[PDB]
Amino acid sequence: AFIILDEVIKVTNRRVNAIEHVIIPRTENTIAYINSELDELDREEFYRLKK
Amino acid sequence: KSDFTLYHTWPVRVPRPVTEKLSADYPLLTGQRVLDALFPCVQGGTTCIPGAFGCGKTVISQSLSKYSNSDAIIYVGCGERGNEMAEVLMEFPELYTEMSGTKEPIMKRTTLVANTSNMPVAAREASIYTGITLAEYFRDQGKNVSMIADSSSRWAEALREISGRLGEMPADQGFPAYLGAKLASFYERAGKAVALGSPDRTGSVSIVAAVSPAGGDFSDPVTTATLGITQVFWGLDKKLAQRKHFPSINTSVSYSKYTNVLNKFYDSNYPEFPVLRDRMKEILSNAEELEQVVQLVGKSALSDSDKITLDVATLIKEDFLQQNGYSTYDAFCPIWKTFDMMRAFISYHDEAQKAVANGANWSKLADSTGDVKHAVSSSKFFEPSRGEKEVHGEFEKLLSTMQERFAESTD
Amino acid sequence: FAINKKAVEQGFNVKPRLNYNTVSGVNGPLVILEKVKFPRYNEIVNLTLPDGTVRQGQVLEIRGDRAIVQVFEGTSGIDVKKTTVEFTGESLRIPVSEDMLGRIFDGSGRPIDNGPKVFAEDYLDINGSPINPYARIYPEEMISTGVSAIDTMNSIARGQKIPIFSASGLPHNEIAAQICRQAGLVREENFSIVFAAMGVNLETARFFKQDFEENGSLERTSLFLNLANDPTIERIITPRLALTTAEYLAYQTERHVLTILTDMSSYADALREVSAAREEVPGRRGYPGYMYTDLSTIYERAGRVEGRNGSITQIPILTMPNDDITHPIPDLTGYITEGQIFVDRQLHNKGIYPPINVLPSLSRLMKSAIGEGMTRKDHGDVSNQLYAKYAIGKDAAAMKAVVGEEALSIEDKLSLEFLEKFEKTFITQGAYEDRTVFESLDQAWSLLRIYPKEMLNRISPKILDEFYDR
Repeated sequence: AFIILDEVIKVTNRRVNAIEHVIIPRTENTIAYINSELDELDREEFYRLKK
Repeated sequence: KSDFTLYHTWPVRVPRPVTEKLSADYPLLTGQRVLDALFPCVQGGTTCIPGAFGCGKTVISQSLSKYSNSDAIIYVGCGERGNEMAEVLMEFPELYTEMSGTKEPIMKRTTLVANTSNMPVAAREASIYTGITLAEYFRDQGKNVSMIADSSSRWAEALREISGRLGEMPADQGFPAYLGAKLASFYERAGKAVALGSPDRTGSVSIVAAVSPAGGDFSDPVTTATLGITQVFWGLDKKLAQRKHFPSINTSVSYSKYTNVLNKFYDSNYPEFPVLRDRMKEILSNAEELEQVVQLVGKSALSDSDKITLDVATLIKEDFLQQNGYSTYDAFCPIWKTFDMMRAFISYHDEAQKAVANGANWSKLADSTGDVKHAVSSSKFFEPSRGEKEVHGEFEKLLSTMQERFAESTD
Repeated sequence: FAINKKAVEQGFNVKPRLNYNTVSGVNGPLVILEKVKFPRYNEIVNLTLPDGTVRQGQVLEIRGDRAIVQVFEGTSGIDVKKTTVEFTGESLRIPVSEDMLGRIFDGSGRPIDNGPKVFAEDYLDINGSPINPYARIYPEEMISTGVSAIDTMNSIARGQKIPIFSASGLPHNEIAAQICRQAGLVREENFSIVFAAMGVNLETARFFKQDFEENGSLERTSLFLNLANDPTIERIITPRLALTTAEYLAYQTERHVLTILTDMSSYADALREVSAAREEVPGRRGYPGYMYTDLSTIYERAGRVEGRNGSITQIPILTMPNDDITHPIPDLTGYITEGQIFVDRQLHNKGIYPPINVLPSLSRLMKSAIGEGMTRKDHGDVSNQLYAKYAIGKDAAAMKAVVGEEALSIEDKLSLEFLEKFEKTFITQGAYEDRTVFESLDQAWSLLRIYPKEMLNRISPKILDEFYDR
């Protein structure tokens, strides 16, 4: 049981660290980029209507 | 009623007439190893080099102007930093190339059109038509010329500025609706052709643009417009530049359409070139895929074959695809030297996979071979200009010694 | 000499000017005239409000007989019955003289040091014709700034233009002050310093005036100040005044000038504001479509010249909005310029001064200044080796935090040791510590002793064999 438990805890902790460090920030950056792009298009539409 | 002097004029917006267009089927030798090997160009073809905010996009142009095998060159600067011209008109009169003997000046072969980012805006457009009309003129005399355009996105910016000044509907990010037509009618002047006249001579023009997208994205309307019309494409990476890894080409996104029509040339000279190219590209792609998981699994469950694949990929990315710019040994890698290095690397990987195929552990082989890796990694230092047969024998014996060592070291 | 005596003889001439008491509207910062009798584009006028307070403007468009004037010091209080304009029949000109050194001027280039007027030797247009590229020569020199991260990994050749990207709150002011206090040619400290600050708070101006005074440098400098509460439109003129003064000094008195522009972000903001007053097509994030050309006509005024000895070097300071290198202002600034030094926020949180990371910084003209005859022959590639090892340390540390500390081979351990030391001993230095390039290179070699010779590949074997053992 000691050996098996060591293995399982190791794998789960490794997966948690990976998800925390190299998954969430990537998606957050993607979301921010898309959010900026939407406003970028909105500005051009506004300018056309103004003209 | 007609008297003709030694010169004549010509409108710049009307392409010079030609007898008939042909198909470009002769490679353009750049000197850079990666470009010649994986993404070749043909004498009479177009190209793009989308910059990424200072990733050595001048090294490529510098080398192309210095060592390309063309009878003339027309370097155009539109939106240039202005300081560069002061360097290109100082280096050339102090550098030489040999064609029918060593003729010390290269300036005798070049003309330059300069319009720095400071000079009036409206003259940016009139700096590329003037640039290419001269190239067409020199083509009419049956000479293979090559126009090396600087940032062509600055021309688009000037178009946007004047369009906005007049007052009219913008299409995308302010650019006028007719941007996509101005570019195509410019790139369409390239290509081999048979001149117009009696003595039946032939020439060519091979333009190589360089777009400068905002930020680093390839979604810029300028970028997405040229990729639709060009035939070759050479992305650029930022981190590779930040690590001092030149040339900084991105090998996963670039491509080249002149990859099969060169089969005639290869068969005439290098029958096994495309096979080696494909195998190397497969090696690199597999290495990328395998590394894609090690970032979150760790290099624990990697078989011997995967480890060898990653090792070979690192070796290639560190030796084969780094030109180190300027030196006495690797400044212009001829085609034959590149071919021999290609074959040597592929043979190394093949033998490494063969020995481990029979169960022999690769970990011991790592230091049992030892000298093989150093030999292949130092093969790039073989001095060119020493004779096609000179280094040919050295590269011939290198792989023989390697495979003999593998057979002996199979123990 | 006769040539001197004729260039000014045309000065002895008197030319009266008109007064138009005919305004036909006001809108935003603009004013429209009528019946102007042959306008001139880019002229200068003198509004005289009914209160009796004078202002200044500049025409922007001219139709048949209308002139559209934009006013610098706001536009409030103007009236269409009692105001009065007066066309000066000329563009905007600055009075220059080599006695400007050691004085203080405000945003509009008029004294604020309780002194007299400039008593000029000649008047110069704030704009200037471009420099004939055939008459420019590239530097082939080097400045020793005394900062190891700047004098070893990058380099500065006089005649070069290098920005300083830095976020808000970081001590870019201190770095600039140190550089200007502590710069000399590598074997002078005779660099006359023009200084132009636009859109700054009172504390920054006081600090800069203080630092130049205690170092004995205030007698060879010239300051243009445009604080945060000054009129917004005038922020466009200030850099042109400073650069015109620098060009005069250098290219007509043969002395090496060094220029500082304290905040280009404020300049960009003012450009956007004035543009939005009109209806110009915008670029990404709202900035004007032609901002690139406007910035270029400011930066591209440095370098050397064939027949002269002066050389003006720029160190524009720029602030990124949200630490975003993809913002338009940094993008165009680094497209126009040749290299840029990056001030790092992350290193700052650890109390490292100067908080400069080296990965995202560059110096285009480094490859020319360095070599042989000025420094050791190792300088060219020791920088590359340090770059590669630092980049390896970064991703080794990144990997350590995911898989743990199980898959880190000896390579990674050495890389992490190198990364720690390279920041805790090499980059860091005091605020009054000089470091000649020889000492910096010796220390840099000391940090490569960690690695065995057999895997320092980027470096040349010849250099290793002659220096790796000493």
